[PDB]
Amino acid sequence: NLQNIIYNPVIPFVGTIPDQLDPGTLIVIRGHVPSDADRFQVDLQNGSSMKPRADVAFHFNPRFKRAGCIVCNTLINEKWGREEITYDTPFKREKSFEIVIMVLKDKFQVAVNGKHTLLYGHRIGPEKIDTLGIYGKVNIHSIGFSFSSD
Amino acid sequence: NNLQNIIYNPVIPFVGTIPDQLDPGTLIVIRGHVPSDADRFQVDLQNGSSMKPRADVAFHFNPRFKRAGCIVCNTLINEKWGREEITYDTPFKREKSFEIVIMVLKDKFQVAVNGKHTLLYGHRIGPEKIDTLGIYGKVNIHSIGFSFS
Ligand SMILES: Cn1c(CO[C@@H]2C=CO[C@H](CO)[C@@H]2O)nc2ccc(C(=O)O)cc21
Ligand SMILES: Cn1c(CO[C@@H]2C=CO[C@H](CO)[C@@H]2O)nc2ccc(C(=O)O)cc21
Ligand SMILES: [Cl-]
Repeated sequence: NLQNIIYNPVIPFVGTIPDQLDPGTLIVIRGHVPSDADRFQVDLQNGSSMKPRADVAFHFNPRFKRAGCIVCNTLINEKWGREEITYDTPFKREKSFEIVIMVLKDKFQVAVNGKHTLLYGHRIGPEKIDTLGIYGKVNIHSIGFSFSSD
Repeated sequence: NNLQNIIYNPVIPFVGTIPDQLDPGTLIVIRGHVPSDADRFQVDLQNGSSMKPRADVAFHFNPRFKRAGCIVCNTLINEKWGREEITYDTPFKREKSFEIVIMVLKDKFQVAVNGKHTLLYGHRIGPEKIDTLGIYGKVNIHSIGFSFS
């Protein structure tokens, strides 16, 4: 059921999500972490405004310093909320990944390389998300959606 | 037969509390038969048993018998049905007995009937929200039991 919006996008990438992230929707991101990566992020946004900065419903932010982690958060009116940090991180410098974001009624559920990674409760209604951004030190092979509505 | 909370010949419609959480690896095992004039029946994995307003249905598993038959899978959220996922390759048949095995995985349900893979259904509601098993419609249920993880 997977409809790729794009292959091998230049980073930073910002794209319109062509249908609503209804419960059951999957977002599938395939890529590779360069050997000098500090961090990258996948942001599910309410628009693409840079000034002022678009709200980020879901900021999914792998960080590579020390033993590494994933920081998840929400940006509302240009302010970050309570960080949810996952120390059990599957990402590594110079390794390839497949991220699967499952949109559920009340949360995102993220798996990497087929292994459960984390959950993130909705702080912004996911119906307000219409943009996907990927930023930072990361190589993206593909971004695709499997929409509920299809 | 190591199954847990096994009950026999429940009255239909059935609405029962699921006696533990639907963690990855959990099985729900339902044995029954389709009466000869069945239009449809359903197995609903619900978030409670509210009738008004109607309880969310994480997984509606709805065999239908008209024409070549099918299984309709859907989710009810805030009394609105989502996009139907229809399986046209259906193992169910009027006057035939069945064993349904619903395996809960982290990202989907995997359903087998009489030991044959039938369908997959991706989660739309977190399965931790499911506490109720409803069985409704034109069906006889011989037994229900569980395998918890
Ligand atoms: C660093 N950075 C940010 C801000 O990220 C925040 C910094 C710290 O904590 C926040 C989460 O709590 C968030 O990661 N937003 C960004 C967007 C793009 C880029 C970039 O490299 O192109 C870099 C970016
Ligand atoms: C017919 N029906 C429903 C509604 O089913 C919906 C109707 C059409 O499409 C939906 C799936 O998209 C769903 O089967 N909920 C029910 C609950 C119980 C019964 C009953 O026969 O007891 C019958 C019921
Ligand atoms: Cl949920």
